[PDB]
Amino acid sequence: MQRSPLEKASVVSKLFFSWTRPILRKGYRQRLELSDIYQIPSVDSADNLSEKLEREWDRELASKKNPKLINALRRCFFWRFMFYGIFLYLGEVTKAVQPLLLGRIIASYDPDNKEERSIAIYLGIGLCLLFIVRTLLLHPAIFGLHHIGMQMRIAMFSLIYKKTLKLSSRVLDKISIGQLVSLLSNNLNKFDEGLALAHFVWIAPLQVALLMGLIWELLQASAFCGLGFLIVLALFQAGLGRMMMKYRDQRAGKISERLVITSEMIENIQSVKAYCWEEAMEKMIENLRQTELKLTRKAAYVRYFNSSAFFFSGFFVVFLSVLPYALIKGIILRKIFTTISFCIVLRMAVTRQFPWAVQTWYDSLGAINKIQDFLQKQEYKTLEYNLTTTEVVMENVTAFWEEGFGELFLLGTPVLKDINFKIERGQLLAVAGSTGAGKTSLLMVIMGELEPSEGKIKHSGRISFCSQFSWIMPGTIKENIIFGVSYDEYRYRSVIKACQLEEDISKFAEKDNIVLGEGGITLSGGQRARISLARAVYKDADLYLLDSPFGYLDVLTEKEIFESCVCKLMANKTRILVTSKMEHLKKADKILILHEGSSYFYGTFSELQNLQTWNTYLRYITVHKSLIFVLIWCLVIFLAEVAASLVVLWLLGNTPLNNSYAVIITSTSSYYVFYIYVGVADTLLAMGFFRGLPLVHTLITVSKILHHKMLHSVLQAPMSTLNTLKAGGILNRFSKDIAILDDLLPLTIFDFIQLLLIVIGAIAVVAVLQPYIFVATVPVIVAFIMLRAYFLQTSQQLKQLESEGRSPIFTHLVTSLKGLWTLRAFGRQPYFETLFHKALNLHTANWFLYLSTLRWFQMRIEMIFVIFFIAVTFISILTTGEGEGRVGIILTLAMNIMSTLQWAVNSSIDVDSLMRSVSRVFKFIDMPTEGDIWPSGGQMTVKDLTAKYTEGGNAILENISFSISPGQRVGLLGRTGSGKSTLLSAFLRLLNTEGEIQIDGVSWDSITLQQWRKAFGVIPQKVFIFSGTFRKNLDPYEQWSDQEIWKVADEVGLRSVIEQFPGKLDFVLVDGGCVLSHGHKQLMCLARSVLSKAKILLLDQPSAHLDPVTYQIIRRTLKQAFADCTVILCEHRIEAMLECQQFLVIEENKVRQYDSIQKLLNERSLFRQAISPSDRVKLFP
Ligand SMILES: Nc1ncnc2c1ncn2[C@@H]1O[C@H](COP(=O)(O)OP(=O)(O)OP(=O)(O)O)[C@@H](O)[C@H]1O
Ligand SMILES: Nc1ncnc2c1ncn2[C@@H]1O[C@H](COP(=O)(O)OP(=O)(O)OP(=O)(O)O)[C@@H](O)[C@H]1O
Ligand SMILES: CC(C)CCC[C@@H](C)[C@H]1CC[C@H]2[C@@H]3CC=C4C[C@@H](O)CC[C@]4(C)[C@H]3CC[C@]12C
Ligand SMILES: [Mg+2]
Ligand SMILES: [Mg+2]
Repeated sequence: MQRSPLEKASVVSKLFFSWTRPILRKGYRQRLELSDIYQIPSVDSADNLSEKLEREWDRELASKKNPKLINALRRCFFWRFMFYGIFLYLGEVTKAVQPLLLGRIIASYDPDNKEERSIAIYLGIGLCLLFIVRTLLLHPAIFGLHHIGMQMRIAMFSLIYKKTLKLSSRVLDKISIGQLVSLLSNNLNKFDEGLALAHFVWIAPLQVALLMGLIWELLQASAFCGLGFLIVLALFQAGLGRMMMKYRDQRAGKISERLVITSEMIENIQSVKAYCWEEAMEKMIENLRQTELKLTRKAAYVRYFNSSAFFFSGFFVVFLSVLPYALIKGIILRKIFTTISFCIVLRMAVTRQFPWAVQTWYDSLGAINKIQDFLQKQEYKTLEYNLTTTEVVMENVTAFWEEGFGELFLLGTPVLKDINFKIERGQLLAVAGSTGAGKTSLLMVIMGELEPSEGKIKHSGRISFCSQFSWIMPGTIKENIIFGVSYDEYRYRSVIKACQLEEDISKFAEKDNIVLGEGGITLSGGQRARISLARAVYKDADLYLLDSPFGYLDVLTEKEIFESCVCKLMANKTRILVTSKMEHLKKADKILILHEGSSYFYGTFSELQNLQTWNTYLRYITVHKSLIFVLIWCLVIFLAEVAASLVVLWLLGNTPLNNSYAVIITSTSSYYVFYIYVGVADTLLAMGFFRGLPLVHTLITVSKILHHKMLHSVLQAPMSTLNTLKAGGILNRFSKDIAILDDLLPLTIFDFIQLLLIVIGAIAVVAVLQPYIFVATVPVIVAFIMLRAYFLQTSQQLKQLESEGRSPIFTHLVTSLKGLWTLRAFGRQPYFETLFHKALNLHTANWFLYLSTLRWFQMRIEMIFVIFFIAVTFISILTTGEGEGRVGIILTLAMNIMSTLQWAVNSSIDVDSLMRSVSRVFKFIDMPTEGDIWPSGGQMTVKDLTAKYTEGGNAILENISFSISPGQRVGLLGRTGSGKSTLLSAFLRLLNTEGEIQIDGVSWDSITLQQWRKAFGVIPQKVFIFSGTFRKNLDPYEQWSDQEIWKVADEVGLRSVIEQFPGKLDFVLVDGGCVLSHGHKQLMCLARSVLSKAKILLLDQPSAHLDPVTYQIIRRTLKQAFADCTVILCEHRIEAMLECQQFLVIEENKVRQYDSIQKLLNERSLFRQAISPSDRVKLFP
């Protein structure tokens, strides 16, 4: 890592921006190197900005009665804010005095021998010094203001991420990820570039006051008469401003809902492909856009007028100003043009520099209010008493989830009531019960996530927690198992052999460390559970909580890991466990059987028995045909007004001129009549509400069509290409990159087209009427194009490293919020905060570099304009004839046009920066694609089958072949990580395979893939429940009636489950269905499969954490409903083997098929010895 070149920098280097020069030379003729990126300055690192404002916010919370975040921001930024402001004021004031000096210098060309001839050369020296000081004075302050804005945003982001780790479990249901993603995604680039504009609130009025006097000097009465129009117009813009921020708060609710649905479906697409929910998910996301784009169009129409009140304003401000003076006194053409020159600055001042400033103050304070509101929320309180006898005691505890019923405490039943137990140190509790007893809830009360209404808890602060839903952070298996602490060879090895991952870890190529993705979908269910258990075991504490880690494990692994870890590695400490088997309750010492949130029994086991680039700019215009018709329509009207103005100026110039109306002489006429046109060519060549409206309308329609294709392509792309990319990378584009095509990109293109047409049409009319001005413009034209092409080589490459630099920030914010309970259990906030700071530093490193490279370009293009204007002014003034200097008449006219072009080139750079977004969208659109009555009996014939995830990697299954006769139930089994899911995924052909599986005498290649996947009926291992009503989850296509779904709901047994909630089959599930328990989610997938009547169906461990009572429902529904259809049942519990006839065993990357159970168990002795005594009397009579 190379240090920043800004650190070792001379005043001249920091003033002229010469320190950014290397990366341009490096980036021009080579692709950018990671080495070449510079480390951030020590001033704007994450930790200092966090520390600094964290310190002020605590002081703000301590002192005042009702604290405000702006007051905290004031005390650490205000002086450096206002310090640049006064330079930016003086830099803007020097624009207003430019017409005074240049005015006379134009006037000194007049043969009428005025006093100007005398003063011209001193104006000549002065006006050069005037430009030089402004170019120096402006740009350092803008970069200064951008640099302060970047520090403000990094400071606040750091405070949100600290706040979200201390946030309550009560609040997590209210705030989804879409709330947090949107808040960061809105501010990420808008807040930094805004603080340049923010000062013009108090610059613009003083500028208006300063300009109004200089005009008052020329026109005594009428200038006020003119100003009134701009007061009239400024109120109209403020009206549009308020209107446009009422359309943005309606839409802001909608965007959050779209991101949570988009995140959820892509996070677990493998299930979405199995069920065949492409049509369903696309139509759902389609309906959320409808409302969004309606509000986007309405907001965009009000935004156009706001950005179209400067171009039109021009003609009318001068006309109403000169007309009254003309009627009484008369006017000289010298006077009209000086007024023009003042007017342009005044509008700039009052119609794009005043409405852009206020609008920035609303958004910044609005964003700060949301952050301040977010910082003042209900916190997770901690109350740990290190003093103890290591006595985990609980007495008289009741607990409600929601606030209302708990606070009012007969609204509903509390999940716990009248519980009490005593636990000495060196003994395990067996927490037993049916699905929805409150076993997870009990552990949540022990940790302190769920707060009890009446009762008391006390243990020491040190605690470990193995959750029911396993959580894998991004990184290596080592980084997962140790989890933000030092490494211990003796400890770590002894844990992995106890948990027995030595088998599973040795099969990987990179033995110890393989980089797992967000969630760890590279691993199977069994491998995640044991990693979560290894993380729990490797951690050292007084109390170990274990929320049923033996759900996805087979009986052999389950017994060995129980008799190898729970009773061996830790057997001198309190360790409450969740389980439902006799073998575990025998060795256990204290047993607690919960039922309907009530203690059915409490005691011991013995007692219980006793008891009972060109291509990017071209593929974005040829998505939608309307856009190319509108642009041609604009151009033909543009040609007409260019044509209209030309014959106006033909008649005007060719005039043969009592007529006080307007004084002209042969001399003055020739070199003022043209300049008056150039200053009034901003309105004449303006886009109206006939051209500008449809252009904005179509550009939003392009972003509607692009998003449809993008979401469409991501859904039906193959599995390898979706495992390759991250969660935050997907979520970054649909959040930020699609929001740029809707909001900023439509109106930036309008200003680039508007300014480009003005310059083209200005040069066109001036050139055709007077030839040499085209030749005079050409050397300045080539200078801008030359420098632009040179800059974009570096700029496009920085804008991609920075844009893709955002994915680290989001990816980390997902896992942080996803596995929040484990973070506070272990107490690893200091790790994740410092790990989050690295993401901000990475983004800052790239963003700061891009930002600094831009002002180089912004300064150089102004310097080029200054260098030429200096040359033009002395050539003009020195080569002035004794009468009628024509050299300056030709040259300065060009240099008046180049001011408008300079502004257009700056707009052109803003378009290209926003157009990369569309570039990165098109990468996702251009991804590869996975690509009588038919399933009558459902007999399958496999031959020469092979299964692997990566292309040309390791074969998981090799030369598999077997046969199932029609309407026969088949058992599937093996050791955890055998490949059982891979065999189920091979039928759906989600991963790439070779061979053929022919069904009912017909093969794969004979039919399409989607028509193929509708034959099967799937219950996947990982459950997927998106945000919506129960009826939406049970059938998205809404084929089945309520009578139908209620008819299914009784057999699988969600009768008592649904009726608990207020809206029966209308209750909106949130946070991926956190309201339901783990058992009900298995029943949810069961009902989902029962509805889908399929003559073949595949069950990937239907019973995961179901007790023997709940499992009767599975076999009841499996015997009754699934009558004639063939069943492949992948299950670990041996009770399920009584149902099905044929068995498929998986080992050594190959299969074995068996008819009877006796033969199969006979050859494997350790697996036969693992069978429970209660399940041993069933198999063998
Ligand atoms: N966040 C929540 N909000 C509202 N109700 C909840 C929430 N979490 C759990 N419940 C309800 O509390 C009851 C008990 O929940 P809990 O998850 O502790 O049961 P469990 O014994 O862990 O289930 P399983 O045996 O299937 O793992 C369930 O009926 C469930 O609907
Ligand atoms: N998407 C994937 N990419 C790469 N390798 C994978 C992927 N999924 C699984 N594997 C590897 O293949 C092995 C077996 O796959 P599979 O997921 O079918 O096991 P499983 O039978 O589902 O496990 P369990 O018995 O715990 O349910 C895993 O141990 C894992 O290392
Ligand atoms: C400091 C600012 C806010 C003061 C108000 C604006 C400035 C531009 C105003 C205030 C006083 C004004 C001056 C008042 C009187 C005269 C004399 C007149 O024959 C020429 C113009 C001139 C010289 C004015 C120029 C503009 C002026 C300097
Ligand atoms: Mg549970
Ligand atoms: Mg499996």
